[PDB]
Amino acid sequence: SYNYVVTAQKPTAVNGCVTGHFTSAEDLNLLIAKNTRLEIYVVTAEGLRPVKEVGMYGKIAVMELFRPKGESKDLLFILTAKYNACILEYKQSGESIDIITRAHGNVQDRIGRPSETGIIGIIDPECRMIGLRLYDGLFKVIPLDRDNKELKAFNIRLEELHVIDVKFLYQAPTICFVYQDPQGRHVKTYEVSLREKEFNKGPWKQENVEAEASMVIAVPEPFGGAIIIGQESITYHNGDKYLAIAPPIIKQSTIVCHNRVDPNGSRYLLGDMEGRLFMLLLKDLRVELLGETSIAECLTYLDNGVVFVGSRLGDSQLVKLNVDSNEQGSYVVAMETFTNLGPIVDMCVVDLERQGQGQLVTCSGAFKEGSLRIIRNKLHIRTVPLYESPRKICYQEVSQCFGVLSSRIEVQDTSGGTTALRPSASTQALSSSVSSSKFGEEVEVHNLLIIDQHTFEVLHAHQFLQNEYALSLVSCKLGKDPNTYFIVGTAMVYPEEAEPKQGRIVVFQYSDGKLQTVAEKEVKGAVYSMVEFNGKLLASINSTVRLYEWTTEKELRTECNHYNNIMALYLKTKGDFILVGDLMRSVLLLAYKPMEGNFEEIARDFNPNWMSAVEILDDDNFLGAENAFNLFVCQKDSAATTDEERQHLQEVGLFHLGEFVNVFCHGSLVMQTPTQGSVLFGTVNGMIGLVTSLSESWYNLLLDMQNRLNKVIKSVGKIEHSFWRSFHTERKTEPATGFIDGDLIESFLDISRPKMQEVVANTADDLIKVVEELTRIH
Amino acid sequence: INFDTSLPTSHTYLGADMEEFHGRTLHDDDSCQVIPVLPQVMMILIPGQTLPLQLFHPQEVSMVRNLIQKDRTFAVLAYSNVQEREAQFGTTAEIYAYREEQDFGIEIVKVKAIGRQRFKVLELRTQSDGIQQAKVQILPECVLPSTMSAVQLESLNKCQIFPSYKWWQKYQKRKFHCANLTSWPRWLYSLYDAETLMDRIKKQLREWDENLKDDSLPSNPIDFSYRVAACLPIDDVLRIQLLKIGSAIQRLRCELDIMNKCTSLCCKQCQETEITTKNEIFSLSLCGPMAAYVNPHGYVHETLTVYKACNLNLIGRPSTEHSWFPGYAWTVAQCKICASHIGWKFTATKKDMSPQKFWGLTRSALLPTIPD
Amino acid sequence: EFIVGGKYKLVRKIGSDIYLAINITNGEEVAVKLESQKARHPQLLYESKLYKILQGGVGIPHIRWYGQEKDYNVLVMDLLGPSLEDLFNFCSRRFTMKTVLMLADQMISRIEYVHTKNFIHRDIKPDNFLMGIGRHCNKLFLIDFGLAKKYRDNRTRQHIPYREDKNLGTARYASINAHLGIEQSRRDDMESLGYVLMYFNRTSLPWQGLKAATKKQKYEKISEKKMSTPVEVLCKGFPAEFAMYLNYCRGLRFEEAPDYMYLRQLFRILFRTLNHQYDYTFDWTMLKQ
Ligand SMILES: O=C1CC[C@H](N2Cc3cc(Nc4noc5ccccc45)ccc3C2=O)C(=O)N1
Ligand SMILES: [Zn+2]
Repeated sequence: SYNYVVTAQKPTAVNGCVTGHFTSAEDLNLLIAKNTRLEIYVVTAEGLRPVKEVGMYGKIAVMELFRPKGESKDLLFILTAKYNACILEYKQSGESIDIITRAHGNVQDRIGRPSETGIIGIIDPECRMIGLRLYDGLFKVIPLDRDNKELKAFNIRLEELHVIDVKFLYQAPTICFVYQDPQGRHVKTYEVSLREKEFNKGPWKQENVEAEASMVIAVPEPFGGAIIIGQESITYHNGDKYLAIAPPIIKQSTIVCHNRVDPNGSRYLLGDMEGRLFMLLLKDLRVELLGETSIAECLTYLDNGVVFVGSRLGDSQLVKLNVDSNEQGSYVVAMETFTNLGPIVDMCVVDLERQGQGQLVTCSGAFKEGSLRIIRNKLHIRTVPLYESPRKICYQEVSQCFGVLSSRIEVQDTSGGTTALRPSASTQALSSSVSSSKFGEEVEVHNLLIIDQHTFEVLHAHQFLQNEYALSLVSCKLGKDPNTYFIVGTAMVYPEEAEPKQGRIVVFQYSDGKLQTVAEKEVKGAVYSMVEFNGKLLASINSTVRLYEWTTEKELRTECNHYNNIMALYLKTKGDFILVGDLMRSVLLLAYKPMEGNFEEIARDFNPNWMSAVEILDDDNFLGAENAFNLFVCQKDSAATTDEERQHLQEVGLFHLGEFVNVFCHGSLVMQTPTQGSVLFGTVNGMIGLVTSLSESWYNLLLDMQNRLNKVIKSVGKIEHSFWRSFHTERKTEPATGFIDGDLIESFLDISRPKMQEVVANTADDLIKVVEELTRIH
Repeated sequence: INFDTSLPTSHTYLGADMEEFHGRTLHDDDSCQVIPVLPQVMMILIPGQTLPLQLFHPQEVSMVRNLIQKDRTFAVLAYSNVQEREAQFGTTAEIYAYREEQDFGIEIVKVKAIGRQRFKVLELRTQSDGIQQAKVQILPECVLPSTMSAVQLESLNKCQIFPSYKWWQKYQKRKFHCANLTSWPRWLYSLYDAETLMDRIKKQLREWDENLKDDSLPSNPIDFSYRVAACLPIDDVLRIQLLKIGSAIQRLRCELDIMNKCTSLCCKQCQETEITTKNEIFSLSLCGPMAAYVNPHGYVHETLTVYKACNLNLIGRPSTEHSWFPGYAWTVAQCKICASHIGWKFTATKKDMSPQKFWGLTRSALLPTIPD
Repeated sequence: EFIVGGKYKLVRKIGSDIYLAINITNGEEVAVKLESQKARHPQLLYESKLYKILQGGVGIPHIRWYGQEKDYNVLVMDLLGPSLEDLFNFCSRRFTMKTVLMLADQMISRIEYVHTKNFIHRDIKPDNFLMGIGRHCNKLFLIDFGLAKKYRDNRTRQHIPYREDKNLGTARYASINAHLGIEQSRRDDMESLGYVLMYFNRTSLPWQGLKAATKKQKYEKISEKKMSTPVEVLCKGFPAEFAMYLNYCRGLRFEEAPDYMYLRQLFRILFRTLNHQYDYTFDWTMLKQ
């Protein structure tokens, strides 16, 4: 137990961005939220000026600027995922910058169901109140006063239980929103009485709106009212006034972000799930297609035709609009590009160049933002665009290439068939091949790409069967065969069937630029995983764990089966040990009995929580990722005196990571010590972290050092470090065990020398040596 | 079809209306408690289940009396072996209806209990009077948030709120749109979705009962999962396993697996003699196809209703007493090879009734089977 | 309150000692024969032993439980229907020729089955032949094995020795030789069945109303009254086959197996001659129509 987890690459995905006057009443700022990270920029004529980067002990779930009466500059409100709320202020004196906490408190209710449309944080136009929709059926109101430094709040009962989107309107604080019910979807308004502590009748009647309304936009004065955006229509409701428009330009994809260009609300920026960028421009309403950006999580117009595009799925942009200059058309031009490794849905470590220092190659992003990334030690990233989604990646040293499964979307034809939406790596290979087979609706096409390790070109692309879904990829040698192979385990997926009744395990080989199907074995279910097991292939088909032998006939022969209680989503293996998993944390340990030719369950541990990945740390430890962004370690005791203890795995590590892991990976990025082992992981925000083991001595020492550091280090939002790292689900919250926050230990090198002395008060230079040694692990 | 599904759940056959309580008792989750055990009860009581009872021995009558004055709750042990007197799990039963009667001079008490809370047996102790009290640990009920709510793009949170085959395809593509960020597909996240699992189970219940899904069936997965668990004609070693499950997602999932793998129901003593198949199962009671009933002398039978049985020989002639399904008669039915009792045949009494013949099979005499 | 075997509450006495009982687990009705421990004439343990041997042949009732309860020995067994003597009384002491011939067939086979399992019944009388209940309401059961004796060894098939000087039972249907104190064998069951048939054919027998003070005196008239009456006289005015049957049985040697196929054929052919069908419509079935 007693492990050490440390960030190797901070989160790169952008889950929110705002513009305002935060560092000065005169500066124009761009505030970007990357999960636990808050980035502050000054908007210059040239570009963006980095000013201050803070870390928070929480997942920023809200981030909004507001300027109440009497304040010289904007203030920033933040609500973390664990419901820490706060108001922050920018103070600089000469060279010293500090983010001071003006008010803070936790707004969580002891009883409540999380809402379906998510948290929603909104602030009144007159800075009278902050509205939160955290739970279904309630509207929480925090009143904006100077004497509310604790951020106390009261709930108002909300009869409309399925609320989609809500904004404060531009005489009394009025909310306009959209609800869903058997009658349909409607738009309604309420005044909010701080004194009455309830809702009152809103300014204008409930109107019945489009059955796909998903977004509310509060138009400022002089227009006033609200804009409700759906899949087909964009309507404008201001009390009595109506102006509905149903442009065909938007019918192709749903609009998911908006931004007010002009302070009087004249023109708005619209962005859809597919990267299109629109302009919305009260007697008449109209739309204009400006161009193509990354898939936007958030848009923010800066000044002089420049816009910031934050991308959760892809890369973040600064783009220049040319809305004016009416000689040429409206066209988007990319000024700057900012690396976003997320989402990392798979990766591997390869010693490409130095033959001692490992390099990280990931599958990252989704849809047109799909790419590879090669990361090497300030990190260095090289982006191989794929214009489709990569799903698994493995390396094959013998053929000096990478095998990557991927998937692309094609639309059903009038002629009978499907047509791709754009060129993409599987359709622009130099060599292609298709498997032998036996309306406008999206269809998913899965391929095995073959990729040069040096150039990263798509040498070969093999397309799979219709409705075949590629699940598992392996590169390995089998049996007495000197050849190395790419093996893909698949699943047949039809919409009428609910569980996979057919699947394949396909043995390809890459020789002389030619990919050939060596062998194909059809199985009666989904091959969720495969692993090379001591010269045999261990394949999980639904709830079966099967072992295959590679005959001299170049065929896969079944040696044994083992039917489990659980579907074998996760497989891993160390030695003759096997770790079987499923989506619900159900852990299993098996051992192959070579003298009997069968498997023998060693231990298990069933604790229902959604599990995203598992990995074998040592013969005795297993590292996982589980619901609400946590990490855990389970342990085996083969020495125990009772057979009930020896078949039981004890929960020995609990840590609130703050990230959603998708893959664990044994390896290092440094030149190949108080640490033992190295597990690299990648997450949905693109974070890369490092997990390594300690000694009881080194654990206890750092543990004391954490508490001290917590007494000295000033948390933005005054969020406690123990609370943040505490293992979290909606049902239970337990303090973190067995894990050293290496991000907190390493922050010692950044604290002031007087503060360093305070911590070391049992020599501060003796501690700097320890921390610097610990920075040498990534 | 032409007989009131409500008559069997009323348990009118027991007699006049009993005294009913409205209160409820629930020990806080995980709390150690000692609760007494009714000596002759052998059932493995699922929560949310009505257990009829008729108690005759004086030690039993005294024990119910104390309970009707205290928290009203007794412990029903799930036995690995009865003669072993060994149990690892069990369920709390709260008495919610009673009636005392002095018959032929001897005091008699009739009770309707309901299963409340799963527990783990910590210690069993038989006292100097012969009645045994149970050290027990109340096993909590596991509720999980949605699978991908964590990986939800806050901007993409809109997909979540959603508007039959075309509808479930849009439900899967919207509620599980954020599976694009994770390593597993959207359709695998639907293999762990309570509302998707339940809608698959409702498709099997409608095959058994013509009743509309909307009202009869509970919305809550925990209440839904336990209602289904109660009406599965499985064997006790399976039911003890099913009881051990804390997550509805897994309980609903092991329930669908049982309903699809096991299609044959064979005599438990022969293991190989086939009695009926899931195609014949049908609900003639509101509580479902299978309910719990009490015989005049106190024996309690979990009685699954089927239209057709085979390899059964009838013994005797129809009788109309204690007709758990009133308006019907019964003829004791034995297995043709081993002559063990399998259940009863119900034969109508007025020609207008439908079904005119049906069968009632006692769970403890069956064995669920996987063909081939 | 008498519950036998843990499950059988005795509702009432349906014979005397045969008792209706009800199984308290299911509700199945069974028959319970109660015999006192330290009774004068114990047979229940014997019967429980024979029923284990005879288990499996058609018309032989299934045993549920034997054991002790309170002062008694208990035999719990299938509940059957009326006896042939009961059904004779239902029909006002008169069977048609069809009902005799149909009953002749099952009666011959029942006695044959017992003969195969190496025993003679020695109590062949209408009181011990019973119809079943429900699914078995046309099936005839031969019951009451208290008087059943082994006649040959199971493996070597060696017959029991010829004796004289034994005590006869129900004189009415005994054989000629069994009155004469000669030891009984399979032939004497057959000859017995034949008197039972003729007693259906004529409302009475030539030796039925012979009264005398003591039982020894009751038997003596009947035994020599039978010896006085020819088989031709006894069967006169009835089909020749009945006389042929009785001539056959009394024609048997001690050890000699009866030809059951021939005895069943005599009545089966006669049944065919009389243009009858074996439709299990007996006289009593008509009275219930
Ligand atoms: O629908 C059904 C199927 C059948 C099932 N029954 C009915 C029943 C009756 C019974 N009666 C008697 N036992 O002793 C008696 C002495 C005198 C008079 C009556 C009795 C014993 C057991 C059962 C039993 O198991 C049931 O309760 N409901
Ligand atoms: Zn059987």
